[PDB]
Amino acid sequence: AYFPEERWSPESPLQAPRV
Amino acid sequence: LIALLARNAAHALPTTLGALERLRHPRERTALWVATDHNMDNTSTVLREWLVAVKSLYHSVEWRPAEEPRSYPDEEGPKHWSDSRYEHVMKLRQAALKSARDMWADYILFVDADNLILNPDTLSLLIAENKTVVAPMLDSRAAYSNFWCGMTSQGYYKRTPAYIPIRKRDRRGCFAVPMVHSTFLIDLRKAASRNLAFYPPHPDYTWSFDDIIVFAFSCKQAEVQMYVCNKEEYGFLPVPLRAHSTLQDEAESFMHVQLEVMVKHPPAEPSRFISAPTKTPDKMGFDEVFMINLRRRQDRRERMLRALQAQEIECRLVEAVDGKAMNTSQVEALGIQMLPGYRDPYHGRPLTKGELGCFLSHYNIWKEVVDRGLQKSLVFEDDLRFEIFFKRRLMNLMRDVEREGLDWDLIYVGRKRMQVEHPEKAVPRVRNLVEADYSYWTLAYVISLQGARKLLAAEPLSKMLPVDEFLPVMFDKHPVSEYKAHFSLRNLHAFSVEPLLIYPTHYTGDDGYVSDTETSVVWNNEHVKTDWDRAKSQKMREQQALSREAKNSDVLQSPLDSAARDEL
Amino acid sequence: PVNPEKLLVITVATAETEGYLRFLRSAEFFNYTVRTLGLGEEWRGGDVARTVGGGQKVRWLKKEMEKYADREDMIIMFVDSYDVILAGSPTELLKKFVQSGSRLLFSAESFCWPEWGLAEQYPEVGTGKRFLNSGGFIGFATTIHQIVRQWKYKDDDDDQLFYTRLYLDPGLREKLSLNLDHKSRIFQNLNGALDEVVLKFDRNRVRIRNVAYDTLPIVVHGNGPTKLQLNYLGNYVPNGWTPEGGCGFCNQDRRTLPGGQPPPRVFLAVFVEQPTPFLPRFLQRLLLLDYPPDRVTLFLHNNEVFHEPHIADSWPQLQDHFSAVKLVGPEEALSPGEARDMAMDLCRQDPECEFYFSLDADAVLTNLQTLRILIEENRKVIAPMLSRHGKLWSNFWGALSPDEYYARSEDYVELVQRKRVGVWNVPYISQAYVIRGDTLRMELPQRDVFSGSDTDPDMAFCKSFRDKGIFLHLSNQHEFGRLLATSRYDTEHLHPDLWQIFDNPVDWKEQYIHENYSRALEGEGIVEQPCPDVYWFPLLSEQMCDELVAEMEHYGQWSGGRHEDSRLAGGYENVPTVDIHMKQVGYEDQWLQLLRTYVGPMTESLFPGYHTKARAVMNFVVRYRPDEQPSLRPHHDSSTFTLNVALNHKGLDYEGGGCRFLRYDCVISSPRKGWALLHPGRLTHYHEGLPTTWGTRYIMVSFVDP
Ligand SMILES: O=c1ccn([C@@H]2O[C@H](COP(=O)(O)OP(=O)(O)O[C@H]3O[C@H](CO)[C@H](O)[C@H](O)[C@H]3O)[C@@H](O)[C@H]2O)c(=O)[nH]1
Ligand SMILES: *[C@@H]1O[C@H](CO)[C@@H](O[C@@H]2O[C@H](CO)[C@@H](O)[C@H](O)[C@H]2NC(C)=O)[C@H](O)[C@H]1NC(C)=O
Ligand SMILES: *[C@@H]1O[C@H](CO)[C@@H](O)[C@H](O)[C@H]1NC(C)=O
Ligand SMILES: *[C@@H]1O[C@H](CO)[C@@H](O)[C@H](O)[C@H]1NC(C)=O
Ligand SMILES: O=C(O)CCC(=O)C(=O)O
Ligand SMILES: [Fe+2]
Ligand SMILES: [Mn+2]
Repeated sequence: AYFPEERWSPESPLQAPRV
Repeated sequence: LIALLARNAAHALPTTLGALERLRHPRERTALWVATDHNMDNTSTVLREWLVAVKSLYHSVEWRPAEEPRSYPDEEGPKHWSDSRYEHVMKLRQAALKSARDMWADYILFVDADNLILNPDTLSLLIAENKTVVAPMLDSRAAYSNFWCGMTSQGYYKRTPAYIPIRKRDRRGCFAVPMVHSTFLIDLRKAASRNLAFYPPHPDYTWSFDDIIVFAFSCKQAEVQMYVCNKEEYGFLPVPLRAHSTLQDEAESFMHVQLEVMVKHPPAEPSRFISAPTKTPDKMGFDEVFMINLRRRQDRRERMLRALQAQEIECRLVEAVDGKAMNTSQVEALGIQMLPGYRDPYHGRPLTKGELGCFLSHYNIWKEVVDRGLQKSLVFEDDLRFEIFFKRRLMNLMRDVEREGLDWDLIYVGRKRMQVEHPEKAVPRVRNLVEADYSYWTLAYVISLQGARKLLAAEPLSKMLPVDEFLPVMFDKHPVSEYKAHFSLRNLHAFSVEPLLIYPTHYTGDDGYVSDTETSVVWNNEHVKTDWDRAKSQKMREQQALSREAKNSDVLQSPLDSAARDEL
Repeated sequence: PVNPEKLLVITVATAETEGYLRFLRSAEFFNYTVRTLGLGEEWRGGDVARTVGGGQKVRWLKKEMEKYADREDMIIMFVDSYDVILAGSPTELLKKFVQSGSRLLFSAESFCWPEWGLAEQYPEVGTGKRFLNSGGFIGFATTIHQIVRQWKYKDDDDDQLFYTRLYLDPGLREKLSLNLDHKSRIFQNLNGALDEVVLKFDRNRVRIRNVAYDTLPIVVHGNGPTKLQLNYLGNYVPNGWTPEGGCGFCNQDRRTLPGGQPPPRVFLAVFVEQPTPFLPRFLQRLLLLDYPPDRVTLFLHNNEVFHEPHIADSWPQLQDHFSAVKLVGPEEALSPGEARDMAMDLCRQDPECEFYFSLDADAVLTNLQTLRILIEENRKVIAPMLSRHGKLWSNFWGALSPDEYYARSEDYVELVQRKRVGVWNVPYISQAYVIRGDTLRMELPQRDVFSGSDTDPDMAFCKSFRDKGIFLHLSNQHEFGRLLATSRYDTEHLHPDLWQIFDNPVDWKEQYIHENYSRALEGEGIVEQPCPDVYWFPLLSEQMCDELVAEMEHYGQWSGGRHEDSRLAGGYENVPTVDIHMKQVGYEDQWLQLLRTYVGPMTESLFPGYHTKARAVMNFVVRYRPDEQPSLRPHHDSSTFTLNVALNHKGLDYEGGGCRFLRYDCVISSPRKGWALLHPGRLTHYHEGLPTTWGTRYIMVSFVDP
């Protein structure tokens, strides 16, 4: 149970503005 | 969308609500989601009072009461996590999240009952950082905090050596971690945040059925990583208790956290719309309680009383004579003569005047308790930090001591065990109690009647030495034998409590340290002002120096002084 | 900003094993300049790191340093090169060295390895590692020449203690400025620090990160008894698997089988060391592997007598098909280890079997192109990735616990479900592999590899391969098949495979359920409606019908025929028939499972809006014969609908008729061999069957949903 990760997660795009 | 979740919150709702009213955020861009149930106390009344008092300034408040029933069926008590409670918490948080997606609201900040969000700029500093799930790192009294650093196989704590250099603030900036619970701050505009889900576990779920191990899995599956960062001081929360205590225990714990706030800040003011149910101070079951203080020193005393009624303890105040200001004409009027052949054990200086005043104050206290004939009295000083469950534990220990009966004379409650060695003998049949030793720092001690009579029989009016050095002589433990030979009788029997109950507020060479003693003039003359010692202070702390095989494990410990959960 | 061309990495590696190739690729990815030493001569030292040895490398280094003994502008680097992977860029390494400022930087580990007495004579450092380890240093050429000139000893004596004794001198230390990377800023060791390493993924490369001091090392050096963890780390650092870039060196070194000459030979070896289900199907499948049968030899060692009839049956076709054959019977009383040893020995001696592709009999190979791909991957050992059905069991181990037994790793769950693709590295494979020939000839020349220990053959085999320095790959790109569960197997029946619907559902379905069933379920015809509200769809296949009727006949006790009953709770049959309830044979629960899984969906897709649970109480086999009892009178049935299945051919074994539906004047002429009949049987279908004249007929009945 060794070597834990730091997985690559980026910042997802913003949702389009409401109307 | 500030989304509280309260239950048995009557002891702490005023302070947390007062510190949640002042968040620097234009109050027309906010909401509430207070939703409480299953509460013994009158949480409903106070929460309704506050919310009706404030339902105007905010944007749109909500509420969901379920006052009936008043307990879970398959539960042991108020602090047991039966699976029904986990299910209910999961469902309620999921409903909150669903209600914060149909209002088209960015962010949802999940405060809880006791998490005192002190700093007003918490929300702005979390918002201006642009991460999907961020959660400030609240302090505590012990190791406990609100972020893990690794889960092993089924989601249980595994300490990774990158914990202590965060919790002690040796690194700064946001650090990717796999767990944040209690106070966090989701986002609800970023695209990936449409798959976070509280209640229905992700179909690949294998671990146990907790309420914070069903979230971490969901956030790992949807590619969002839980941050935590600690650029400044944010809040305080109390350590969770075991699953078998009473509600009064939780009230006392939150009182302790409130007390902890006062060491380096002004107190946490309650809100203005609701009022605090003032409690009745009690005399601890004692005869007297004393507190030495200086008239010139005004800041310390106010904090000390605040602490004292915070634990419903009355106080009989006394005034300490200014040894520095006193001159020889009245110094020798009482026959005050320094003990022949005495110097400073660490520096070599003969004596000082602050110690002289402290000795005179203690002497007068002893004389007064002798004259009035009190059975047992308690003594304090002007710089304290009360440990957890102070009053109840002292009461239980002294009840045991009195019921058993023995020659207790100068029972200690706070000192510095300078003689770091193999453990000390334990007094039979008495718990938490060990025999005395060589120790300075007579911060707090209970002077008895017979002990007072013997000490006054000593007549130390021809021998002045600091009380932290005077006391060890009278029960025959001083290393230097010449001081012992200078005295006659050693009939005192000092004892002490091994879970020490009072520590100094500020250590030597630290912030907020202004020693009334030590840095003063010599008992004679008026042009030797020993400066406050920076390098050779030699009284830093007997806590990192005691981290050796001191043991003392043969003692019998109370059913109390056991707490904490997966964290320590 | 020292020039990135004044750096010269010097390694040492006598032979060229696989670890050296791994290091060479990792160092080349960043465009270092490696100059090796001692490439070809013999290892004149001793054991690698057991106790002692290896003083010879310093001698080579001294001999080489006379060439650069005058240069001043070059920074030199010496890393032992069997178990090291470079994790970073040259410019960053040079910058970190210069920022360190010193002239000779050593690698710091937490143990005084060769000797203990001089522990205290080292300096004192509060936080980082303290002692010295001569595994790798970086410094100016002049200081290294001055530091290596003083070597005069035997070629066998130990190395590290010489460096230790030299460094321990205070005056020498201050004169030449010898320092230790106390905080692990450049050199990182994987002994005693195995709890402070995390993999920090990135856009198109991977990199490790020491949490306790928050630095990013450059030379991971898996010294000591931790080569397994380095092997695991070898898949990622520094370009092995990048979260967007598929794999790294995972599609090259491919032969593509050129030449036109028939592909290289094989020595197949099927082992059957258990009573395993579905054996004849696997034996037949052996005749279909995509390889010209004039090269593939064979060796089929049974070890169980119960499996003798099937091999005896299928022997001649295998004898014809393959270019050579040999068996070993169960009477030789051969232990499994001895059998595997004999197979390996028989390929070792022949100078022609270019490969060896063992295959246990508990491995169903769905893909028919496995051998081509495995031969094409061109590695010393390799397996396919067979996974049990809908579970996590498989043939490999993420990691080894200190007991040399399975201990789960952190990416085993993400390998089993094929969220990552490549050719990995793993410390144990089993149940299928392709061992290259030369590795079997001149790199593992002993005989007793499997046996020779109390341990089971598999673990001993994999240990004997790990110890010699040969990687054990595992390729999981495509779908290569599934395992079979042979944990419990009741062999005391006529055809034991029938009771196998609770352990291996997929192969059960592939063998027994009719072949056209999925097409009829999807709704592209086939399902017939000879008369209103009756359905005629294919369920069972020839094998299942034949074996079921054979078992039923072997039972024999064709009870029934009395209007009164003992089997029914009431005890009064509305219409007796010569039948046997499935409850007698033990085939009750399995039939209920068949109804619950393969029949329910058909009705829920044919009668829209109906939801069924396929609960049943009455189900039986009936035998119609012109002698004992003819067909049945008109009646009705106490179920929502009934299932009617024929069990043998019409005309070839009986001349008669099907069923007649009164209210529609409907006749069913010829029942087919395997299909089924569906019709409501409560109110609106007063049905009655025609009798039979010649032969015998059996039919299936089940009154679903009472
Ligand atoms: O019916 C309920 C049950 C619980 N709570 C709330 O759940 C929290 C639990 O109270 P504590 O302050 O005592 O928290 P604990 O010390 O018990 O510790 C908890 O800390 C987190 C609370 O969010 C974890 O979720 C986990 O349940 C548990 O460790 C409080 O917000 C309480 O108000 C409710 O509002 N209603
Ligand atoms: C917060 O982070 C998001 C992460 O995407 C930032 O979104 C980026 O915004 C810039 C501004 O034009 C775009 O060019 C990028 O394409 C966006 N990122 C992606 C992945 O599309 C956002 O700008 C950040 N907030 C602020 C105030 O800068
Ligand atoms: C490595 O590549 C760089 C540019 O990618 C090049 O300048 C350098 O010369 C290469 N290394 C060698 C040894 O040529
Ligand atoms: C299944 O249906 C196809 C349709 O043409 C037929 O060719 C095949 O023989 C059928 N399978 C049988 C009868 O086993
Ligand atoms: O045999 C029975 O009890 C009924 C059989 C039946 O309904 C049929 O065979 O059509
Ligand atoms: Fe019927
Ligand atoms: Mn809490």
